Amino acid sequence: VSMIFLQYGQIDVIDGAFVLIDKTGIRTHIPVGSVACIMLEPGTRVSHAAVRLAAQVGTLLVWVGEAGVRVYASGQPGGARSDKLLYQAKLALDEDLRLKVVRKMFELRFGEPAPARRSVEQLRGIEGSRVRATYALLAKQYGVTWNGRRYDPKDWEKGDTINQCISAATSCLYGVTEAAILAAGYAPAIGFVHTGKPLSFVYDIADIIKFDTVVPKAFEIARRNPGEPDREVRLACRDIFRSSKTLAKLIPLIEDVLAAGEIQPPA
Amino acid sequence: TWLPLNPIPLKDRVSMIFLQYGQIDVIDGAFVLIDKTGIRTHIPVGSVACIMLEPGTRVSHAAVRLAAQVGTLLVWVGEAGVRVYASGQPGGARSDKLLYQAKLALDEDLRLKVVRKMFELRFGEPAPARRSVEQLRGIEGSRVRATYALLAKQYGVTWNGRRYDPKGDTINQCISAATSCLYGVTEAAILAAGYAPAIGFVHTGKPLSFVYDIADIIKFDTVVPKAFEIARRNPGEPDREVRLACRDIFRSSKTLAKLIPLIEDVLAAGEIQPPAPPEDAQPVAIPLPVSLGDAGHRSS
Amino acid sequence: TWLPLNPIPLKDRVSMIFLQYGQIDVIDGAFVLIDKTGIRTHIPVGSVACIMLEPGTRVSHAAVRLAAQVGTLLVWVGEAGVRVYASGQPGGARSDKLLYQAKLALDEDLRLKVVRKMFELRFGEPAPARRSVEQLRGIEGSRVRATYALLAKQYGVTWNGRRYDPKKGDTINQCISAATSCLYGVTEAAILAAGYAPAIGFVHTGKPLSFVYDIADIIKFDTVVPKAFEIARRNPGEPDREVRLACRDIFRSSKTLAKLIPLIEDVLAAGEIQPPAPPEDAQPVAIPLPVSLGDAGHRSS
Amino acid sequence: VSMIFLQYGQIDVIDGAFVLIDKTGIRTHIPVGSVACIMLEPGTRVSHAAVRLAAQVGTLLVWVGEAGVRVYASGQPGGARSDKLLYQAKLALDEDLRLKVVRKMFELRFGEPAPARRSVEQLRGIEGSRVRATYALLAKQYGVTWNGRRYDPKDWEKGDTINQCISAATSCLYGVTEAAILAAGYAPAIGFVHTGKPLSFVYDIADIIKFDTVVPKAFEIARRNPGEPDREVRLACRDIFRSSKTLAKLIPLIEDVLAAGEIQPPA
Amino acid sequence: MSMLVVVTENVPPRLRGRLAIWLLEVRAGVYVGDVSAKIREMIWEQIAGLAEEGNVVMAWATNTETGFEFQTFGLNRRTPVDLDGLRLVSFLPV
Amino acid sequence: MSMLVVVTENVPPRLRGRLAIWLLEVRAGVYVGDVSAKIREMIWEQIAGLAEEGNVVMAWATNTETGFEFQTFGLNRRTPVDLDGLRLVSFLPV
DNA sequence: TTTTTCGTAGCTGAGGGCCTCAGCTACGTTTTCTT
DNA sequence: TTTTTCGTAGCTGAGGCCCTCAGCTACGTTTTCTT
Ligand SMILES: [Mg+2]
Ligand SMILES: [Mg+2]
Repeated sequence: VSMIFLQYGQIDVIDGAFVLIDKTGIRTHIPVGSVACIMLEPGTRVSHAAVRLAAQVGTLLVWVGEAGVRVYASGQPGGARSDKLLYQAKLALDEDLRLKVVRKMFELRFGEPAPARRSVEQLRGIEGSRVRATYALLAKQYGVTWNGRRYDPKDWEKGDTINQCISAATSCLYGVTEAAILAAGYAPAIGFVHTGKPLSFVYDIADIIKFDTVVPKAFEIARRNPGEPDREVRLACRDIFRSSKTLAKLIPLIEDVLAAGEIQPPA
Repeated sequence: TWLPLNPIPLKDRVSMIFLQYGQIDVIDGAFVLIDKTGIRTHIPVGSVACIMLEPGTRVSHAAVRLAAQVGTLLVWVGEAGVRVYASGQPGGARSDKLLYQAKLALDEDLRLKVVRKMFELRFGEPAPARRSVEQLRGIEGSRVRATYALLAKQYGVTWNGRRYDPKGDTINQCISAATSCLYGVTEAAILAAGYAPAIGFVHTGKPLSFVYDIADIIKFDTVVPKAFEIARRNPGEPDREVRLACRDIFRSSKTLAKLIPLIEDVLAAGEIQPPAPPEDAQPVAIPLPVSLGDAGHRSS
Repeated sequence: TWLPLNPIPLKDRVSMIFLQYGQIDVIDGAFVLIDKTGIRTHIPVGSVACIMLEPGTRVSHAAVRLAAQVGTLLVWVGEAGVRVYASGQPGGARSDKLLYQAKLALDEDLRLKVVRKMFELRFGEPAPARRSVEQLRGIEGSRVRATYALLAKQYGVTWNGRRYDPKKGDTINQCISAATSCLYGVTEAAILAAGYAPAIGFVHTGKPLSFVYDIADIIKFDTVVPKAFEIARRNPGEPDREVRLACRDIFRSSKTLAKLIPLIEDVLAAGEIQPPAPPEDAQPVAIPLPVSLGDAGHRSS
Repeated sequence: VSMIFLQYGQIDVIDGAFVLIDKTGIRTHIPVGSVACIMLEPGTRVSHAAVRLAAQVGTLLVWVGEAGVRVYASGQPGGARSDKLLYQAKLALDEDLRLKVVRKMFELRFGEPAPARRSVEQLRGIEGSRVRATYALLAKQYGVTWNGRRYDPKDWEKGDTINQCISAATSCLYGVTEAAILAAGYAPAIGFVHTGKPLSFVYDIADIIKFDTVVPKAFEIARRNPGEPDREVRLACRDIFRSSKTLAKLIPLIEDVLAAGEIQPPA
Repeated sequence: MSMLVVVTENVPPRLRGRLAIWLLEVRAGVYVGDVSAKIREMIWEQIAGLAEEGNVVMAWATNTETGFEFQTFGLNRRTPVDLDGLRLVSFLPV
Repeated sequence: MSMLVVVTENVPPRLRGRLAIWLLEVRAGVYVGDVSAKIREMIWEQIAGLAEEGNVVMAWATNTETGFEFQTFGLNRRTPVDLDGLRLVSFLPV
């Protein structure tokens, strides 16, 4: 799923090709055939012609924050492909298919196989234990005073520095994960572990890779103890997303998770 | 220092506005159309269900973001007024709604119940007993040609069929533009109710399948007669007057008010309840904020 | 540089406003209430049918002039809210209206037809055949005491008759007095706006507000007195304010201002006679009356 | 019959008496018993107590211009006495009573009896003649260029100077005549010669005395040719009204005119 | 009868008071009331006749698309603009 | 749905634009629209939350006596005053 | 190959439009009705 | 006895509020979902 991030300039059409234009002239040539998805970062302006071309070749436009740390708008709202959405939905609706998917997700979380066949609620218990344990481990590795995960969903300024950092990091992660889910052509609202939230599926997928990179960075920045912690975490997450191709590697993971249903994928 | 921005119900909104000739920016958190000379024109984006961007417009990142946050659909149209592209919130805000729609669409018998209801609402009577979806679609083809002929003679407009080249005659241009407006507000409504435009019952496998279904239910009740009226009036520039006519017909027949209930009723004919969360599922950690807008739009 | 000021229809107006504690002046052609500390309060005088001046108000010449020009009746009231004095345009603007009223009032048989109509409108049925005006007045006395008793029992208020002191009585009588005062206010306003003389009545006669008494008595028990009883049972410290609010609400709900001029016109119409045409020997109108947006009785331009 | 003009001050009550008060203290004591009518000229302010007293003793308040050259508002609107209004109305309604009244008006206007019983339309003709003759006579006595009575009821400024003067003078006259009619307790709208106007009766009475004083001064001032003619005419009329008791002698005339009906007056 | 709003700018005191005859002034030059059609037109002729060098905008409630309509008198940087029948406000550059 | 008028003074650009989301600005600080009760309450909490040092008055059409009602936020020389249930405007001295 | 480029919010001081008032002067008046 | 006294409109200059913008800096952000 080829994609490009565009920033600081106007997206226009020249000779049937996508073009990014500055005061300095043509900044970036994009052949129409080479991109399935265009991510528009802040400071972009879309010409009508660009949109018309994108429609003609069926290219997804996604208005995002930097590096995709935020998703704000999407072309083709609700998804453009029936078969993808129906694949996801069929997986979510059938008890055994759903169970296969959930077990795969948990296995990806645990490394390799969750226990043979004891229930899901019970797996959620294990995962809770492991998550708290991981918080403690990172807390000791980076040397940060840790009194548990605590935050007020209504007042951002009450928890300690490390909790602000964690929250901001996970926020950015939810950004790129939503981006990837949209690029794959699925609905963020339809999840398997999480349900009943606009980004349940995002939470499902994000929790799989949450602790490899960005939460550790939350801890690192937490110990560095800067003037503006949350902002440093956001920028750091942006940098990590750009350097380590997070969005690019998120999509195979998603497709794998769903593939575990042992039902065949579309085109 | 800051207060969240949320969508308002679709019924409370003006149907649509067409914007052309200018760059669309954000100033002090407001949607603004600026032309070559510097003339600003503020557009109450939250009070509008659908914004139509004509050729020669250039939309800033901030503007698109803003339009999504208040749940206003942006629709890029070419001229002859045809819908080209659309932008809005990434998707439905409620899992159960989408799973409801998908479950209805995937099961043939349920699908059939929904289609039968669509037929009843569209034509004014029950579809004949024992018919598949393709046979119902056949019946719909017949009746549709009958309706085109009838309108063609009532308004007295020469009718040689539905024809267009990606140009057509005046009645076809008018039909194309009017239908475009209808697809605009209908897509808006479908997204606001929290459903996917791509998952349809009569039309399928197309990016706007459900839009086609729902729109076809009220199309000849609403926008096409007005297209014929204007066609007979024979204007230089059909599209603007088609816009005015469509706005008037939408307000008079209270279309925006009835679109979400219409959708909900259509789906309700499946005789099934939107699926409850699995008991094995992880409970919602942070409760959804109560919203003044429609169920499908995101809030806070 | 200058444009005339004219009255607007009574139906389009707020019924009444009570003003107290201050001097009433004109500033830039607007009606204004100023208190001891300098606080100004503009009163949309044209948008009001009746302005009530309580004790402690002092009205400038310009203010009275202005109130007359927009056809707003000024009504000076004492405490317990009783009407004391009134000011407005010098009189009806139409000769034929006044002559119509007078011709109706002077002829016994026409007068009797008008009174009979009043009776029908007031009680909900035809008066008995062949009754004189004083006999109808007797019937009305009886029915009125019956109505006071009925309201007294519905609202559960002790009723020992209609009694008042000239500077008192029980709460219910104070309330009745204030409410009735409001009704007489808007009714005098209506009578003047329709173009008739408040002094020329049919049931009540020889009194400065005879016609006001007639018309008001037609709807009094339909409107202001029940509300007087309601407030009476509520037992407030100072009834008059609560009575004002209650009367405004009842006037608004039962569309009193909208129905007062038609009521009057209908009452008089029962005489089955047309307003007299100008004599053919009369001098023709040299300068045509300006078309008005207001009611027929008020002067224009 | 008695009346007083009050100006420049506040009307209050002291010791049960009407009082006119300025900065210098009590300016005018008015015993309550001595006035039937109070004329409030510009610059007056009425205390509530004054109004209350006026109601108690049944005194008519009339808001007027200076010397009564304008009438603006009246207490007791519509008239306070039934018998007066009914007297006037009965006179106006009965063909022959009206006829006697009109005939008296014309005789007072011509100065001694109108012809045997020439009809009313014929009298209107004869007097039209007399009025034109009077305009001409005054025009030669005061030596003013006269091209007839001409004016535009919609544009005050297109007539000649003398027509403006005549109009302003008659305007003031209509003022005091209305004042007198109100003081007598009658309706200005119900006239005998003139009908269908708010001030028909005012025109009836005013036309009787119009030419004795104020129209000649309109001509005098016209010949003086001042910067502001209409204003000089208004002021001159004010002075004439104040000095010559015009309002006071207007009332017996009115009562006489009506008395000509040979029907009995009230109290 | 429907809701009426009159907004005046740089208008003579004569018109300010004249509007105060029928309408309630809630801020400087901002008047609110409730009037019938005919009275609204008379008020408009008052404005057109007395505004002089000033400029005024008047908006009133209707049962039309947007729920209200508005019209102006005199020059202002903010001037009405037509978009396929929807009347909005254009803000002109200096 | 009923007609709405919002008049702001010395209010931050944040609130100016925020109001411009739903209402039409016909003069500086003067916004006109047509909204339901609930939306009106929401706009009011936006005003109460964003007006800061400024002051705002909001009037809307009703089925009451005068045809409309109004309420304020912050201090202004023109302030509402009650006369037996009729709400008028008092103009305070300097 | 060393390519900082676009759109928008916050801040502050300059310019200016217009509301508000104190202080002074002039005024009692926006008419005509037998043209 | 020589008692110019009151209420309101027009005018102008002073004071002050606040809208509007140019010009500068800083920014890509209003988050948390196995607490
Ligand atoms: Mg079809
Ligand atoms: Mg009685």
